Amino acid sequence: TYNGPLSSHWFPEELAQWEPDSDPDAPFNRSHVPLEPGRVADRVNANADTDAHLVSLSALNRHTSGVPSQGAPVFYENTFSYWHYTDLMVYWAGSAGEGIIVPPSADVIDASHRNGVPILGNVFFPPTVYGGQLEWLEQMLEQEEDGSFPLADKLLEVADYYGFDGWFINQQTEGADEGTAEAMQAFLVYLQEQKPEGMHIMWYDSMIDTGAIAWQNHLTDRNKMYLQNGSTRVADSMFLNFWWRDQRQSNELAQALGRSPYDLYAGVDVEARGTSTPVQWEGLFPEGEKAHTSLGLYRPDWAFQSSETMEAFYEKELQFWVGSTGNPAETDGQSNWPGMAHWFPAKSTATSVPFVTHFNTGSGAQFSAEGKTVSEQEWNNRSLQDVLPTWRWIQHGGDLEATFSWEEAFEGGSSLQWHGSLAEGEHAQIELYQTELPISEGTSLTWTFKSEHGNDLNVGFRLDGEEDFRYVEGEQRESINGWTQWTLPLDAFAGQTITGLAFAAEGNETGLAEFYIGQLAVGADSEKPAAPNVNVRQYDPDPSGIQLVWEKQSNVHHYRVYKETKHGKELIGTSAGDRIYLEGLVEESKQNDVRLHIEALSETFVPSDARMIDIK
Repeated sequence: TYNGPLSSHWFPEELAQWEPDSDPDAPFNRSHVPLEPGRVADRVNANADTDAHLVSLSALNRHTSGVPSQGAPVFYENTFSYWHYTDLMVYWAGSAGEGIIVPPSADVIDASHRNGVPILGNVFFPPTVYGGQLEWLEQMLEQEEDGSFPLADKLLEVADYYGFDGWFINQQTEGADEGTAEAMQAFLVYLQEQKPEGMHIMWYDSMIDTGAIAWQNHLTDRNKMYLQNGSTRVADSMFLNFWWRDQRQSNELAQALGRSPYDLYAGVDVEARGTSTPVQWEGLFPEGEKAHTSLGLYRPDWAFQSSETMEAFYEKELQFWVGSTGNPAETDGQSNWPGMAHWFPAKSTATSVPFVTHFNTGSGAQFSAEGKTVSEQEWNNRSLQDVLPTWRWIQHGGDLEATFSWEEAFEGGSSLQWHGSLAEGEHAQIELYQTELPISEGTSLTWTFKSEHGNDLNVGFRLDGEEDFRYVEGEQRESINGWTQWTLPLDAFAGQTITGLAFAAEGNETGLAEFYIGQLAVGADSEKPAAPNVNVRQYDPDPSGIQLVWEKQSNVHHYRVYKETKHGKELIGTSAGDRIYLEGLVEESKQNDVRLHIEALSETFVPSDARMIDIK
């Protein structure tokens, strides 16, 4: 029975009255990681091109209700890692039983934003069979004498306060009349007029001009007024329903309306079968012509729901997003499932120095700091997911496999494992990231790893204007709790820009190699953050609990909360916000004294002195 703060969900009547200041959970649901602009694209796949976009409609949380605001002590959680092939994320949620207006949770907003992916909340008018009520639709479409739409106003207020990038509007309730159809168009137009620049409103191909639910599976005369009405912009995009074999007609109508065909996202329903979903790909990506429209994936979270282990889940996501060759540079156009990498370049937000990754997948079986366990408990906190490799996977040489590991970690719960056979004297390379990182005096490459058979691990970097990677030995070594950290100063390359990062190794007499790679960074020396200014506050809904609230600090990636025990300290929470809820400490403080230590970790993972807090 969890009594901590939960991610929000509303019915219209609740939303109408919503105010951040009177919702004790609202501060916990705000994302503090802004949408990263300026992603850069790769070019490894000769079939992929730059016209079409990709939206994912993903149940990043399996349920709408009961989602803790900032993570939970559960390893098996949906730690989606293919942000690099998405242009837009729709948070899939909403139900007649729980609530029909659902913002994305803060943890997944942060992950999406770290990767430069805009993420939308959901407005779901359900089919009558699943409890849908026309009443809810009519409520949302109420218009003042203004004639503003107060519920639209609230949608914009929610997006602004929580920090996400718009809304996906899905009208599946039957019985709507033409008046209701017109009111919906007005509501959408009002959003266009009032929303901030950059905000995206996506409409589902369902309710037509008459109000009837009649999915078109294309942009047609019956639904085009929900996208563009003459000179009036109605929506930023349309998600097309699944029953199509060709999208040429949508492309043509889009052009006729003066809209990009790539604002239409042709739906594919992958929920049940994932990569075994039959799709007539040529109807979307014609031979020798531009893609007809963009692509919309409905429920690629199939990889998570149809699996029971983190390993099987990650393997399925690779099969889905990269395809059965397991190499995004080399895809099979004859396959029933060529993979998303066959059509879409991978994008990267490794475009600012310092670029830092610890290959944190956003959950773990245990939590480590500097290679030592600080919590034995399962955890997920997708605000801690790092920017993960652009390429899953590209190697040259040797007989090695690359996978994430949840058995070895330097910071967090995971590392990159690179392992298999490597003959004496042979070399192997693994290319991981597309980047755009300017090198200055004082910039260095650092990387931290374990090597079970004793092979050193060299770093690779590619420079703008060169096609080949430069593989180079580490210069300055430090051993940290069994891990080796190399530093390679890059001053000789000042004025240059790194466009790729990689690793390389040479085989030794054992003929085997087994690396765990726990950290990689391009960046300079930076001061420790100040100890956070922390206050203990009540969390009204739970007398037995507390919240810690600190002042915002610049350049702090996240906060760690440690508790003193007889056993030594224990990590009891992480936060990438301005606070964290902690259960049980009120109770515990009656039996014994509770001392907490809160650290701020900088963007280069330099910890502050801890703030020590007493609870008596």
